[PDB]
Amino acid sequence: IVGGYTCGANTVPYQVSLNSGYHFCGGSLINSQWVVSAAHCYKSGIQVRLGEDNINVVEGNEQFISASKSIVHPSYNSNTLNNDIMLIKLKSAASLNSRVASISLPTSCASAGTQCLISGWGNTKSSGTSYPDVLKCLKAPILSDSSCKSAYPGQITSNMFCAGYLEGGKDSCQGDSGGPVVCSGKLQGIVSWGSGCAQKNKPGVYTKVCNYVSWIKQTIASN
Ligand SMILES: N=C(N)c1ccc(/N=N\Nc2ccc(C(=N)N)cc2)cc1
Ligand SMILES: [Ca+2]
Repeated sequence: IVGGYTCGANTVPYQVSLNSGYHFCGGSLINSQWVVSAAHCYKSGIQVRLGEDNINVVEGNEQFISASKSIVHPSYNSNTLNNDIMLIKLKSAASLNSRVASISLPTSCASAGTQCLISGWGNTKSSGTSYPDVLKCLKAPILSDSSCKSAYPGQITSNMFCAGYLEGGKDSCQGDSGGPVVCSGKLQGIVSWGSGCAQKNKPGVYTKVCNYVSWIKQTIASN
């Protein structure tokens, strides 16, 4: 997260870190045994780390649970990032508590202007690189689809939405991928892609979770 702030320990209790020996993506706990992340976060050997604040220090609220199954969206296209969503089932149910909590799926879609919380352990610099140890947060509005498609001509699909600030300075970034965009208590977005980070007129692009609620629910129910 570039231009964000320190969330505060466990203030984003659905935020998970995907760990393959190191944090490589965020995700969101959607129930005790399921995380949603970006399909582009797919890899083998995922350990889901819940209750994390400082990802480099065991602070006492963590649960580390191995993925038992990853399910990349059937239509995920890695070239375009269309359908950049993946479900990860945990080998065992997370113990739910104030610091490890699921985030509600939308029952529809959010609108341009809705303020969302985007969070992650991604890069905090727009030029160069600095990785935070503690979870960073960003309040950002959903941008109109038109501004989104204007910022990224030919690349924005109906499964993507932009959020953030056309002026630059405030954005998600590498390392935030797969993590949540939560608007009005619902996971509306997954950190998906962008051009650089926090650059003028290059807002974050997020997987439009509301398009996937049927698939998420059906997939979870069947798995
Ligand atoms: N500007 C954003 N909102 C945003 C920008 C980039 C982003 N990147 N995610 N992942 C990502 C993963 C790997 C590389 C790499 N091969 N070096 C670069 C980026 C995730 C979000
Ligand atoms: Ca920790």
